[PDB]
Amino acid sequence: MNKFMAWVDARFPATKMWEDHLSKYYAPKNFNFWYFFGSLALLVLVNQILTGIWLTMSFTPSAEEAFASVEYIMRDVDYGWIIRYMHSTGASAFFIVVYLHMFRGLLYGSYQKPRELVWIFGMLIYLALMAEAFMGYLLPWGQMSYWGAQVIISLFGAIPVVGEDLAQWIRGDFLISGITLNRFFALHVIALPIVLLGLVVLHILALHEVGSNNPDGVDIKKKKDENGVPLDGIAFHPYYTVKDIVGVVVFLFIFCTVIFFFPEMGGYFLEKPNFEMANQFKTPEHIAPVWYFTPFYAILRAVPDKLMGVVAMGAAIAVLFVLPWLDRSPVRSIRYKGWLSKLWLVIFAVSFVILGYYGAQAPSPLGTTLSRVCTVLYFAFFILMPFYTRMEKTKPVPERVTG
Amino acid sequence: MNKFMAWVDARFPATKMWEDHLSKYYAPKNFNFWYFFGSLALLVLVNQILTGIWLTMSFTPSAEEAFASVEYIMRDVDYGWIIRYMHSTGASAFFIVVYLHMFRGLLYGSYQKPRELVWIFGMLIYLALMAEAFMGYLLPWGQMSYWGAQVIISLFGAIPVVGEDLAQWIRGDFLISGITLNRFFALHVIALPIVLLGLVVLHILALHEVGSNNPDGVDIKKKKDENGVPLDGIAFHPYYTVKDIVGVVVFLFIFCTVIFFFPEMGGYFLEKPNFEMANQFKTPEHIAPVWYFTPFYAILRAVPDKLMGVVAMGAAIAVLFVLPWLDRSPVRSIRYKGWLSKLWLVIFAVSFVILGYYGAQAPSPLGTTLSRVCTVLYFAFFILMPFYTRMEKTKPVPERVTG
Amino acid sequence: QLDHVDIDLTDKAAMQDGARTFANYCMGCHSAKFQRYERVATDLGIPADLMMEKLVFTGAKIGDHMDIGMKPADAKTWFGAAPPDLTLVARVRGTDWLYSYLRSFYEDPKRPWGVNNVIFPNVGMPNVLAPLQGRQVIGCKQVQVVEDGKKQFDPLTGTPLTHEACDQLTVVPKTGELNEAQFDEKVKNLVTFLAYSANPNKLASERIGTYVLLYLAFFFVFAYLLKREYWK
Amino acid sequence: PQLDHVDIDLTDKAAMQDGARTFANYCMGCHSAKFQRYERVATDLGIPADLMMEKLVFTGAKIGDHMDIGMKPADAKTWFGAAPPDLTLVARVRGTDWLYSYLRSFYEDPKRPWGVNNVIFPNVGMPNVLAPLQGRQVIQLTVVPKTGELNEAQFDEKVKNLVTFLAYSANPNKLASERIGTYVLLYLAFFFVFAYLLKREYWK
Amino acid sequence: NDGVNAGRRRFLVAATSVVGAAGAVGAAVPFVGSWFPSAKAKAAGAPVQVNVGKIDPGQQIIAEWRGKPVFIVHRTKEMLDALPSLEGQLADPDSKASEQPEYVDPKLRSIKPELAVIVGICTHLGCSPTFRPEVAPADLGPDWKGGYFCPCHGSHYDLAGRVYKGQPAPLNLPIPPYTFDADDVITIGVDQEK
Amino acid sequence: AIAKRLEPVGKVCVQG
Ligand SMILES: COC1=C(OC)C(=O)C(C/C=C(\C)CC/C=C(\C)CC/C=C(\C)CC/C=C(\C)CC/C=C(\C)CC/C=C(\C)CC/C=C(/C)CC/C=C(\C)CC/C=C(\C)CCC=C(C)C)=C(C)C1=O
Ligand SMILES: COC1=C(OC)C(=O)C(C/C=C(\C)CC/C=C(\C)CC/C=C(\C)CC/C=C(\C)CC/C=C(\C)CC/C=C(\C)CC/C=C(/C)CC/C=C(\C)CC/C=C(\C)CCC=C(C)C)=C(C)C1=O
Ligand SMILES: COC[C@@H](CCO[C@H]1CC[C@@]2(C)C(=CC[C@H]3[C@@H]4C[C@@H]5O[C@]6(CC[C@@H](C)CO6)[C@@H](C)[C@@H]5[C@@]4(C)CC[C@@H]32)C1)CO[C@@H]1O[C@H](CO)[C@@H](O[C@H]2O[C@H](CO)[C@@H](O)[C@H](O)[C@H]2O)[C@H](O)[C@H]1O
Ligand code: HEC
Ligand code: HEC
Ligand code: HEM
Ligand code: HEM
Ligand code: HEM
Ligand code: HEM
Ligand code: FES
Repeated sequence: MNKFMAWVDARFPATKMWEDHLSKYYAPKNFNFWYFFGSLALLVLVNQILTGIWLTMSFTPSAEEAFASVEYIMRDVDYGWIIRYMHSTGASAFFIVVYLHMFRGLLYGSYQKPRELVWIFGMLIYLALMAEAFMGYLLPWGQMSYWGAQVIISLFGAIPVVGEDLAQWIRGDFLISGITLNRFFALHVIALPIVLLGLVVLHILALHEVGSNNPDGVDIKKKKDENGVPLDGIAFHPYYTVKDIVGVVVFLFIFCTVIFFFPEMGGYFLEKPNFEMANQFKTPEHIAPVWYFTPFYAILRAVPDKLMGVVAMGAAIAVLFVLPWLDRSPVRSIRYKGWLSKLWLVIFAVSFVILGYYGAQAPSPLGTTLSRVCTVLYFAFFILMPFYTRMEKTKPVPERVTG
Repeated sequence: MNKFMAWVDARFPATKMWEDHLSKYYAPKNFNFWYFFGSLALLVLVNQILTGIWLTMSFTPSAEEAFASVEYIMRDVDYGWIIRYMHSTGASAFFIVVYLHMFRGLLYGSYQKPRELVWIFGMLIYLALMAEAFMGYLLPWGQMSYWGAQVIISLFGAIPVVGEDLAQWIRGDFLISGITLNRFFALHVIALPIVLLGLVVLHILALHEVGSNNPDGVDIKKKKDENGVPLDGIAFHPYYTVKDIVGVVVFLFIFCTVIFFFPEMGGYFLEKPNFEMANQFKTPEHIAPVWYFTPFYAILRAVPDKLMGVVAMGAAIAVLFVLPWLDRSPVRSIRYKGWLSKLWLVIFAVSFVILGYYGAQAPSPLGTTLSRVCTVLYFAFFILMPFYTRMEKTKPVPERVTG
Repeated sequence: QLDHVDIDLTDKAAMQDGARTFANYCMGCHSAKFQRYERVATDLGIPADLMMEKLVFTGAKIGDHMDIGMKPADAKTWFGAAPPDLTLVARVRGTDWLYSYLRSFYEDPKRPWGVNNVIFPNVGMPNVLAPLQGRQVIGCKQVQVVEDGKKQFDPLTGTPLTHEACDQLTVVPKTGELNEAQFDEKVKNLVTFLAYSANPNKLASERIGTYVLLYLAFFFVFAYLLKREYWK
Repeated sequence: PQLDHVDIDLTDKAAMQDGARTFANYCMGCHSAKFQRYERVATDLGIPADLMMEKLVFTGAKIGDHMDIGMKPADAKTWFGAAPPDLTLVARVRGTDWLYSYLRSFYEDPKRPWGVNNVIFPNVGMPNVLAPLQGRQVIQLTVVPKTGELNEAQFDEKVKNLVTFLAYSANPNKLASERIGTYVLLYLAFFFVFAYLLKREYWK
Repeated sequence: NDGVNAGRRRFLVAATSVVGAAGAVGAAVPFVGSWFPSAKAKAAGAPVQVNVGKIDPGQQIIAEWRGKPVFIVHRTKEMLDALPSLEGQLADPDSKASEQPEYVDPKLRSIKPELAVIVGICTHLGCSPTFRPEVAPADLGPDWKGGYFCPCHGSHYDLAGRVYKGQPAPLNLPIPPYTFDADDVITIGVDQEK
Repeated sequence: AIAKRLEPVGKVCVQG
């Protein structure tokens, strides 16, 4: 209603926010498949929050009842199995969407100036997401849950001096137990969700401060019409809202297909050994991380030394933080970067996929050799970026976006 | 740093937000004792979130282990007793501070135009706080917890048709059980905390959009200096930040005194019968609500009809929502309202306190009579406001804040 | 090498036979404690009174979990390994693994219980289905001849062309109630019941997902039209 | 009913040790103290761990175990008509004065199932388990002469020590709570001085 | 953009909104449905056999039936004579609107007068009332003659479970379906033979 | 049909 909105606008900047962030907010008109994933990440975050709240209504964060409570959700709670599969598939889809989101950032140089803070907030979001997923995977209290948590927290025992004390303090016990379960449940259910929501708010605020990149890397703000609207810019609402609605429907089709027909996804979304209750005294023949942690695992497994392996795994994630300063390309989009940048992006994607693929299996000779090679290539994609972004010859960026 | 802040400001609205909300945001300079309580409510909310996160690391939301897990926090967890006392005394202090905040609003007409949205968001916050505190009080699973949950959930049973089905659906069971405990734990620990954070953000945003009232009720925006700064306005930072720091320290002194010397507060912060495990078959001989819920309970006890009593409590809470339109006074502050307004505000305060006091003890003849009289007076304070705010003669409002 | 089994979760009779086998030969040591008798009866189409009389031996109620008297610690002490809860074993190991495991027990005097398993070497489980299968040993028997996948059947009779092999599981004749096919069907019904127990929402999941996908295709049509239109 | 005031001293290690002995011998038969551990009771009462295990742990439990008992609540509720509640928090549920008056208010009442009634807790389901010590108390309450091991003063001291141990059990953090709160309040006054001075300086 | 086709845009927006709302309702179905009583809740309860021969005069015992407390009170004569004297202060003296077995006395609300079996849950907001058999307590007033006093909001019932007039409780305390297996043993949960 | 399918394995021979 007009009168109601006039009353609200005098007392709340509802129309001002709507016209500043969604309507009258002009994003580049050449967004493609790769720009669906921010809104899909928001959708998956909302899905995780809702389904997690509902799982918490029935979950018991104790080592004696966590697994039994999960089965109670799966069997006794009306549609509880649906909610649980939504949550597990949503964690896996969160990581799928976020990895494609980050790879969009890599493809189009969207981390470069002025979006360095956008990229840093996104990386903080990624760190929070990794912590959240790791702490959630302990909650089912299956064999994989318990033993993956055991190994991941023993990593903190690799710190030369305070490692063992720090690991014990994190666990809350002399081993992984119900104390660790309840602690990780509290962190996973409130603390990290709050941190993630705040980080997403900061991320979107920074983006809207500096504006979106586009596949061509063209700074659309340079060319504006007589009204001040960029020539290659269109209002986010309604055009990209409807585009994102279509993308959300497609994502939901895939998501529900997985939920209702292949919730385990061949044992990757729900690992088979995790359907066995945690046993402190019998460890699985081969313990592997959830797929979305597998690449870094491979890196850690590629280093013969334990402390250096932990350091390399940490740096594998930390180097993405400094990525905005490693890229010295005069252009943003890979479309106009030199052959070296395209080759190294291909190498990085292939190495990441291979590291994930070989970190999901028991060690093998070829697996170990390729994991070490891919660790080298993964770190070289970043370490050599400041050089091969300068050696290459870049194409001239068009004044107007293509399409 | 200057260079660092220049870098941030080109990528984030850091300095602009700081100078729009805290610095260069000119609040009336005549804030008194009654204006400490918004910042104190913020502090108590932060304390509740932090202490509740730490309690959730050791709490077991099951009927078998909730009470035992609370005692585990009190006895086995290092400093867990401190955190639990911070949490319980913080709930009590949250309601103390919020009631004083609402009473400031009543005194100085801070609900009046243009702050109707501020008041409505505050009332939504208060409803969320009532629900949050009730669901938290169910969590210890003491006798008080169980029987209060039973009574309050059966309140929904009062609805003539869908009442019993709605109460059963809210319970998740045919009686208050571990299902209800776990469900309310989920709502209390995530859902309502998220809702409360959002509502607090909306509340503060509305306040900053319309500006803050002052004890004199003088619209300081009418008179401005050549720089556009109100004559009676002072930057919120640093003056009111330091004033709120002093208020926070005084509040912390009282808070810690209660925590470390009187955590029970004579059984009004931690109720004595709640130290007994919940018994489905033994209702305590003195089954009374927490103090901050007593005034409404009294109202419900005053009405001799079940549905009418439930509706009376609901309306006792809901009338404060429409308060911004009940007050037809030409002046905001009670300092310049007529004798009728002052008398009726005194009557409302006395009636609220008397309802809370008699709602805190078992039914008595004088108690019942005074509860009924104070219920009538509480409702008349609102129903008669549109009349006695016009009958009364108001003193002229000064053009400048007095002090 | 596992043997494939085609498990029909819509077969109520097979699931009923599997539930009977589990309740008689398996619940002595193995619990199904994440699964209630009431839900098992409802999903298998067993009347509640019939479920009470025929499958509940522990004095539990219909709504009670399929708990057993054998404690995990006691059984770990007795057998050397705790018999795991079997509600989710179909998901933990898969149906093919279970089918091959329950048919791969063979006499092995070197072992604590006189038997070993091809699928689960040195397993701590006694061969509790020996009365049905009969004595199974690692001996010589006729196996179909295969040459680089060239599998020979009899063109006329359609039966395999076989040669002798001396490292094969052979059931000693006239040692068990059931022949090879009958024991195969018994194990198939048992594994079908275990597959149901691990994933009792499978059929309802498929139905609900079909409806969800139909709705999502409809909604996609509308959203795609609202997008392509409004992008002109 | 009218209660008798008792001054409970939670710093009296000897009194709390005597109360713990009385609780372990006369009260843990039917009542659990399952929310506290033998180890913590020993530490707070100054009892060596070996001495605690030898003298107060009768159930075969470890020092770090909760003070559980064999009598299950359901069986006890059937037998006595009411379940003997866990007494770890009874000093907070009832207060030390109520406990002191209750444990001394048992008198002989043949009409009752256990032959006793209580002034503080009429028609209570507790048998008078301290009758050997107090003696035969009959109705105003009077103890029949030469019927108990202890006189009125000695039994009052015994009940006072027991109630002191119960008060400690309900609130094992009270002494540490006061010690920490003293320093917290001192620091908060110190910080208040600085905050007030800063506010005064800025508001000039 | 050249001549946007309105109506088509309006129709598509409306249709997409309606279909999305239907999908939102469907996606809410799991969350709303999971709040109904689960299989854990639906365990139900079996009849409970209670020996009532040991109840002393003017005393009551609590029987756990289907998760609820049942007051089984051995009623002495004096309170039985007092009960008819209270019909003027009871909302439903004849139990016309309350829930009780068809075979119990409309006024005494029990199979036999000397024993009363009452579902001990207050009919207003549902708690077990406190048993107050005393005649004239100071707190309960001089007109009291024994009965039940709800400790939440002071609902008053007589010893037959009948609520007083103008209490928060609108109905008499429910009488469970029970029989007398023997002269001193009852069973709660099974109806009595006709 | 179901009852025959569900017959317990153990058969006990009883007097009379
Ligand atoms: C086989 O195996 C393997 C796998 O697995 C199967 C793997 O996957 C992997 C691969 C692994 C991965 C890549 C996964 C990675 C996953 C992770 C990153 C998970 C890591 C998660 C953890 C281990 C958690 C660790 C958490 C830590 C260390 C942080 C701890 C933080 C705390 C405890 C917070 C401390 C609390 C505080 C500070 C309290 C708050 C303080 C206050 C003062 C509150 C405020 C108080 C007041 C206001 C009062 C005082 C008042 C004041 C200040 C006065 C003035 C007043 C004012 C208010 C102004 C590997 C290698 C592996 O091999
Ligand atoms: C003595 O005793 C007494 C005391 O005690 C001791 C007392 O104190 C009192 C005094 C009493 C008081 C004063 C206490 C008062 C306290 C209270 C008021 C507390 C009351 C609390 C409760 C009982 C809780 C009640 C809760 C209720 C009824 C609300 C329930 C809400 C839910 C379950 C949430 C509903 C779930 C939904 C809808 C899920 C969300 C749905 C979605 C669709 C999510 C989104 C899904 C998708 C995106 C997928 C579909 C995709 C779409 C839409 C397509 C398009 C794509 C896009 C995304 C755009 C008395 C009288 C007393 O005498
Ligand atoms: C039956 O009246 C009760 C009192 C007088 C009753 O005063 C009234 C005082 C006012 C008040 C609080 C009352 C009702 C509705 C209340 C309103 C609803 C609306 O809601 C709001 C919000 C919602 C909006 C939609 C509308 O507006 C309001 C603005 C409105 C409102 C909240 C304002 C205030 C109203 C009670 C007289 O009590 C007698 O005394 C005994 C009572 O128990 C009974 O005696 C029997 O039972 C005893 C057991 O104890 C035995 O002693 C005896 O032996 C045995 O005979 C006897 O039957 C009974 O009459
Ligand atoms: C129906 C006759 C039965 C089926 C089907 C299964 N069991 Fe058992 N079982 C027993 C023990 C002591 C073990 C542990 C052995 C070890 O860990 O080495 C087992 C193990 C299994 C397994 C393996 C599950 C896994 O994840 O590895 C399966 C699939 C299994 N059992 C199925 C003991 C007993 C027992 C006591 C005499 C009985 C009666 C049964 N098992 C019956 C069955
Ligand atoms: C079995 C013979 C008992 C022994 C030995 C002791 N107590 Fe007991 N107690 C017992 C029962 C069956 C009950 C319930 C009575 C009822 O009608 O509800 C109790 C109760 C208490 C209480 C009351 C606590 C409360 O109501 O909240 C207290 C304070 C108590 N008992 C203390 C107590 C002490 C100090 C004992 C050793 C001296 C002791 N009990 C022994 C049964 C038995
Ligand atoms: C980024 C957001 C989140 C992610 C990525 C995430 C991830 C996960 C994962 C991977 C699991 C393991 C599930 C399994 O394999 O069985 C899990 C479990 C769980 N999560 Fe989270 N989660 C998120 C948010 C939340 C929130 C906000 C809550 C509650 C408010 C929550 C509650 C739970 C509960 C109760 C479980 C245990 C039940 C179960 O395992 O399904 N989660 N989570
Ligand atoms: C996990 C939850 C996340 C959410 C909800 C989220 C949300 C969004 C949204 C809605 C957008 C705008 C639309 C789009 O560009 O897709 C966006 C842009 C962006 N995001 Fe994310 N994001 C998340 C995580 C991340 C991560 C992990 C990174 C990188 C490490 C990242 C980096 C970026 C960048 C650089 C942009 C702007 C790039 C451009 O304009 O092309 N985000 N984010
Ligand atoms: C419970 C958490 C709450 C928080 C954290 C909060 C926060 C604040 C803050 C910081 C202020 C400005 C400083 C001050 O006035 O002290 C404020 C003002 C105000 N609050 Fe709230 N508030 C809360 C609840 C409420 C409630 C329950 C109400 C009313 C029902 C309310 C109504 C108002 C009004 C009317 C003002 C403007 C006062 C004026 O301008 O004079 N708030 N609030
Ligand atoms: C406005 C915010 C909140 C209020 C007013 C509040 C209030 C309460 C109250 C009154 C209790 C009963 C405590 C007792 O009587 O012992 C309680 C219990 C509890 N609360 Fe909350 N709460 C809030 C937020 C939270 C949050 C955000 C969490 C978790 C992140 C949380 C976790 C818990 C837990 C675990 C308990 C049970 C343990 C205990 O009783 O100490 N609370 N809450
Ligand atoms: S709860 Fe019984 S009178 Fe209100």
